[PDB]
Amino acid sequence: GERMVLPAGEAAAKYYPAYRENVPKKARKAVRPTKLR
RNA sequence: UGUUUAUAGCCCUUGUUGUAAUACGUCCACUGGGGACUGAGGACUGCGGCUUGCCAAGGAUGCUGACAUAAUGGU
Repeated sequence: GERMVLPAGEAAAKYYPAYRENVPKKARKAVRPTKLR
């Protein structure tokens, strides 16, 4: 998460405020075709 | 009024169709719908299924619209 991995003159992202921004858990819902009347 | 299938029939017993059907009881790791409430958790770990990726498998996501309002909510 340091700068050697992602070095730039502007950084990969300009600013890193606040908490870690918790990623949602990987859902297990898959879209399937609707069975119509 | 009286008799025993006749110009109606019924009952009892036995065979065949029959290994009949239906009801009831029971089970299916068989199946088709309709309605309601709930979405806690938050990278990855697991147990499974499928065929390495996928999956309804250790708790909801997806696609849209209206309003962006005093609408919802509070007093």
